[PDB]
Amino acid sequence: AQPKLYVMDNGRMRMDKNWMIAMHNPATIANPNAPTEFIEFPIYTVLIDHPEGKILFDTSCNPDSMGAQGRWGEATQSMFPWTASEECYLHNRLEQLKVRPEDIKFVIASHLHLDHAGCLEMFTNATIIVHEDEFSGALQTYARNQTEGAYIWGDIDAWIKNNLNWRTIKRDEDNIVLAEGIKILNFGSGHAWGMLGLHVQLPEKGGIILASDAVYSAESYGPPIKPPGIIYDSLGFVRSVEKIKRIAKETNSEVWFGHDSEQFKRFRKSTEGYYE
Amino acid sequence: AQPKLYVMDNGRMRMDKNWMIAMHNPATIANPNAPTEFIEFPIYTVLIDHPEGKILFDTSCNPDSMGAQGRWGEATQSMFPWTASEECYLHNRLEQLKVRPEDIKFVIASHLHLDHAGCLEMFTNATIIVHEDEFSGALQTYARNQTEGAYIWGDIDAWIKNNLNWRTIKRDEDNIVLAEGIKILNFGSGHAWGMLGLHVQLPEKGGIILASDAVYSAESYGPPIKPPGIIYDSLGFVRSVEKIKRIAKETNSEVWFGHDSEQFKRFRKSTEGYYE
Amino acid sequence: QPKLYVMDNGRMRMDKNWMIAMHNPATIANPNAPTEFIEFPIYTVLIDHPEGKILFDTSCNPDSMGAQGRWGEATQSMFPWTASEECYLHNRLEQLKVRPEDIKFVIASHLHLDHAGCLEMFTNATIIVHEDEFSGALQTYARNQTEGAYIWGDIDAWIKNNLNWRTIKRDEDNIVLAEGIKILNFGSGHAWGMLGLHVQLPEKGGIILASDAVYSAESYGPPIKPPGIIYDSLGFVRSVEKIKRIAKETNSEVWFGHDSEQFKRFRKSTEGYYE
Ligand SMILES: [Co+2]
Ligand SMILES: [Co+2]
Ligand SMILES: [Co+2]
Ligand SMILES: [Co+2]
Ligand SMILES: [Co+2]
Ligand SMILES: [Co+2]
Repeated sequence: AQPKLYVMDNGRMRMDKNWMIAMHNPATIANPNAPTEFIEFPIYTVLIDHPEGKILFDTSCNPDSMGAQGRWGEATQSMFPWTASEECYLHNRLEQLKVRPEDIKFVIASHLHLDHAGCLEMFTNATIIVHEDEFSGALQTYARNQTEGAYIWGDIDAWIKNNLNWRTIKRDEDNIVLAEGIKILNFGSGHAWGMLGLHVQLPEKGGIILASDAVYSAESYGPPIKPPGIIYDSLGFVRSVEKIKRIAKETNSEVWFGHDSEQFKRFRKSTEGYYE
Repeated sequence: AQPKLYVMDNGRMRMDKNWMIAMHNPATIANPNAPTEFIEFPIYTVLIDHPEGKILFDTSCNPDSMGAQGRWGEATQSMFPWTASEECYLHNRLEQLKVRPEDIKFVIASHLHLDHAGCLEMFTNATIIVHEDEFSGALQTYARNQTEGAYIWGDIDAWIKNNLNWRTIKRDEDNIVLAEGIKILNFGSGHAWGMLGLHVQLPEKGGIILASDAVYSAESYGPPIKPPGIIYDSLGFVRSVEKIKRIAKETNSEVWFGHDSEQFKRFRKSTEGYYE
Repeated sequence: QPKLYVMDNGRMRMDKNWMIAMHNPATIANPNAPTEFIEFPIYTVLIDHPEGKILFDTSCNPDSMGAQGRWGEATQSMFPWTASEECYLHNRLEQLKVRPEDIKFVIASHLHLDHAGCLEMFTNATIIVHEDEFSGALQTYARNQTEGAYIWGDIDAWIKNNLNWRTIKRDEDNIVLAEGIKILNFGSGHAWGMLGLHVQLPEKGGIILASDAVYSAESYGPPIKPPGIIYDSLGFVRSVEKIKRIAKETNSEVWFGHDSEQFKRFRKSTEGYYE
């Protein structure tokens, strides 16, 4: 048995382009009221069907995110609307691959934002792997009863109700081997409090770095590096992009970005196949 | 549950181009000794993982075909050499999809030539679907202990020893529905004594006709139609190509040829995915 | 100016080794050395200050003990809390004619069962806690841990009651809350993040509320004697040294977390207050 890697399409989000690429079109004396753009980008997840056990990188958005009775706050829904047909929901993408959520051994939470941790609550047999400081930060938003923003109260509530098995990656812990050719990369603070990536070595495809929101897009990645409009730790963000570039070169790996529309079009998706 | 169709690469064969396209390069006064060429073409099989049960179309060549102790006769090996790495063997292609031979419900033997019926002996639980006249003709070769040619004595011997569950399609029987969107096409005599094809209707991809050796290649298909060298029933061969064209037009189906190098290159193979 | 009250919130018992590590080691003459089950006070301190009332610690929740109690049964068997109704914090404050709604700041020295038990009462105050203590306690909650020093049911109630939190940052110290009231950040030691309070009273002078940064006079020494089970042993020692330094530089008295003999000497809220 050999691994197969799947890219699952979990719909699309839109938002002010400045969130993705800070100051992408600044006002000038000639164009003082420069309008921004409302860009569309993909939300996706990666399943590695590995002989040692199934590994899921990220979990997309909860199906109960949007709408008047949705878990996401109304301002959040207005600034980051998520559009997804039933087929796009992670539970349906998995069902079409005949993969039971009960058979997922590990889930890597790159971070705990609304569009990456939305379906953690499905995976009650998995070890949920997360950066310790990201876990702390998200839990504080919950304890403070925050109803708006990128950390979703109702999602966190469900994680606790469902008694998930958590494994926290310590801030000083890196290059954590989970299975043959599967290694967690600890990027630390930058985009959020604590970012994790994944390096996957496939027999045929070779090396892949799942960067998630440590690098939103090829435009972010550069050079030159272009940071996002809201950033927790700007210096850490730059260091993390530099680290990813270094690992990519040393290991001859492709870097898969968090939300790059053009790159995502190129992926073979789970409705067509997989990477071996 | 939805069907997934897989194209499995079972290696390459070479042979005189005149076998594929009769009289492709006739001698002339200026070129009286016109040399032929030794072309290479693919051997492949198709698995339809259908919710009603797995269906296999053709079975490629037996792994014990070639070599001094192989089942194929010496002269046959010299004229139709098959080259295949271990990974190309059908049992290995199926195992990499986690499909056991015992899981196959139907095998369609398009005909009983060495490169389509080579692995029937693996499928001891399946119903083996074959044209009655093709079955009769192959069995007579066996009874005559024929050691050379396209019908392999050792393969046939193994089918009998393994007591396969044959269903013969009668010469006047056509359009045999096996499962939702899976229909057997009876082309009758032409390339061989009795040729079967399959029409597959997939939700997304639409209609596919699996022609096997009723149409070797796009060059065979034309227009103009170009018949193969060595042909059992030349009138039936033409009738069958015209039947395939008619069905393809009426159902808006793509025709997948038996041995077309360029078409085969375009297929998504089982190492990369499937058609839905 | 301000009045300071010491409120008696009952008594707890536990293995002495929890308080003083290796207090009575086995020897060849005494290979099966027995320990003892010591008793100590749980208490809280109210400072009635003109700029707003400040409460240091909150004792145990009235619903802690019993078959239906919030504390886990192993926890109740190892750290049993005994308290009459009049010992409950809500009753101690009622006797002082202080409304819980009138507490401006509550200082959570840390989030252990016997200090954070009644945070949920104070839905109008700012609850002040070390950021790393808050994080740690919240992780135990998210993991649904029902035994130990961090009480799942208490935490559940802080969240359900929508308390107003102010986290003291890891590198933040000497935080003036009011004239003569300063938060002392001791950091990691006994727990993930310990806070103390320096109180300057007009007549009594300086008081340092150490809570569990220093359990007792025997802990404080010299020589310093650390507790059994300790988060950060180096930090624990550094914090005791810090307290000794501040006490000497400010001429302040150090009030320990759980010292039976010291607690007996305090003027209790039922008799009067400090000025
Ligand atoms: Co993000
Ligand atoms: Co994102
Ligand atoms: Co043939
Ligand atoms: Co053939
Ligand atoms: Co304590
Ligand atoms: Co204590």
